[PDB]
Amino acid sequence: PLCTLRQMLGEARKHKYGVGAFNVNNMEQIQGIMKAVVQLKSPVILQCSRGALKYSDMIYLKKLCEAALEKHPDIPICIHLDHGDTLESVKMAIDLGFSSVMIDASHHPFDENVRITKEVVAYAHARGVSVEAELGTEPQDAKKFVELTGVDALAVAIGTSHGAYKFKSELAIDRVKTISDLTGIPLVMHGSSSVPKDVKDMINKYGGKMPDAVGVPIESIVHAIGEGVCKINVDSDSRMAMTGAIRKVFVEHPEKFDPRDYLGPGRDAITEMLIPKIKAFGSAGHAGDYKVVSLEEAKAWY
Amino acid sequence: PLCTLRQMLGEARKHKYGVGAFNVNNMEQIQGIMKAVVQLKSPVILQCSRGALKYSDMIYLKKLCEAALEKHPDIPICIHLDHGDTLESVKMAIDLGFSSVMIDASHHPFDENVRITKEVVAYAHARGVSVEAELGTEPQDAKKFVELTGVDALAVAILAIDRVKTISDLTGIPLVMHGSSSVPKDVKDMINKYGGKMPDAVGVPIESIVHAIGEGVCKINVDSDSRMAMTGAIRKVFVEHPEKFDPRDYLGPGRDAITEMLIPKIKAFGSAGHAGDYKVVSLEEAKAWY
Ligand SMILES: [Zn+2]
Ligand SMILES: [Zn+2]
Repeated sequence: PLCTLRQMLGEARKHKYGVGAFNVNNMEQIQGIMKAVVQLKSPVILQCSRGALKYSDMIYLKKLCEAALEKHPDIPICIHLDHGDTLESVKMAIDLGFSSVMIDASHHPFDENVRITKEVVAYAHARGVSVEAELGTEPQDAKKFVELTGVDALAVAIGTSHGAYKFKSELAIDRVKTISDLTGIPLVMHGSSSVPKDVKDMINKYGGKMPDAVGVPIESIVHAIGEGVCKINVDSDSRMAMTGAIRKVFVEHPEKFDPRDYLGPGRDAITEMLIPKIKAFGSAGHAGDYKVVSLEEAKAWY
Repeated sequence: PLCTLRQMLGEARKHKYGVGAFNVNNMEQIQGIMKAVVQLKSPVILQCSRGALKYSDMIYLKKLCEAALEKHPDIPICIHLDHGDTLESVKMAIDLGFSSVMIDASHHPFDENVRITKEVVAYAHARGVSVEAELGTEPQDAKKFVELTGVDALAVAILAIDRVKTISDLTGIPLVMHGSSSVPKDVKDMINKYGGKMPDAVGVPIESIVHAIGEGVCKINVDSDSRMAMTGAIRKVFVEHPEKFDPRDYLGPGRDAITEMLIPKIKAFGSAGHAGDYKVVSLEEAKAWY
């Protein structure tokens, strides 16, 4: 069923493992992800960025998600607005039957970022919906941030960053623990694609051009994980992996044109790449640790 | 509103036009189709092959199809099972809230086709659901088959374009053209150029289809034309932008490719602007018909 981030991350913090979070933008993706988490009996977070919602004129994406909830009802699935900007986006995501929200004001100075966040929190928790925010990275800063806002989780900064191009060639775990300890809440790692090496070579050898493309290498995420980090945001890898396959299939048989003939594989790679990843995140088997609290019951907490 | 195929076509036939029937598999494909029909105030048939439903595990299609219905209220949309075969395939798609179903048993001898269809028609109609069958052809057989089965539409073997009036008139019902693809110089050439390699592929001229529609083809099954157009744009982006790697960045232009290849087709079919023509009767109310 549809699950709160307080909880799914709750059981993550407690049990020293982390849940992978995936930006979805269409069906073949929601499907790739799902096939993986199900195979490894794993909880899952499905992320829809504000670009994903528009890409899919909102409704298709809500609907695709409800298919997953209903196809795999014993698998804790959380649906999560990624990088919220305003409060009205969140009204939007909440309206969509979403059950977690991120409000990203980390580009404002502390007090502004604090205020935006608090306004989102006030709305969401009123509905039982959880809230993730971002800072920076001073441990106290965190402690203030959280105490002053009451969010269910923190995006911390240890020098990852969005996209395929993170470091010129091929991180602070030391900060993740204190932050974890002095805050008592789960932390979150945005920017945690790996550009796995198979993903990359395949895109590159099949007409594509990203001869650079570093990532966070998994060992760093494993390490981070046990030192508090509970939610791991993964986007690029997914994009990359679908694209390699499509390109592969376009070269190896240019007579095919039914998109199903490359999207179907662009899907199965997503799922393959995902599987070791998830596995090292150490969330497998955990899918059925819990009675999943609904949103109305999630209201009690607050 | 979710619409029965009997009605949509009833109007198609009576007012002398066709409704394009469009195969769906995934999100971007439905957005393509929708934007066109909306942009042309056309009724639409969403088609769901049995392949299709398998690729989308049933439940993603049920639900994208459902998003069309709530995003575009004032559009008469009919959800049709394609190229069905078993009674159980209908029984199922009926319960994905489908509104119309084809039972294609036109491989079996004429008598067994009759039995198999009669099987579906008792099912479909009990629920209001509409039913399309297939023969192939020769006009006389077309008459009796309908007489003996009582389907709401009948696909045919036909380019041959004089049977269509005869068959239309002896049966008095909505006919249907399958495998109705044009393979326009441009979607093919867009492909071959950017690295593809299907060169010939034997098109079917839109002019022929228009002429058929006046003879009483009210439903125009299009698949491969839609498929091509997408694989058109994706190859383009792959060449012009080797670096680009986000699905949205090439999956986006495919969707448009679909939209901008349907628009003439629809126009030619003549459902442009008939979308507000009538009050849509619903699966419940429509039991009454039978
Ligand atoms: Zn982020
Ligand atoms: Zn047929």
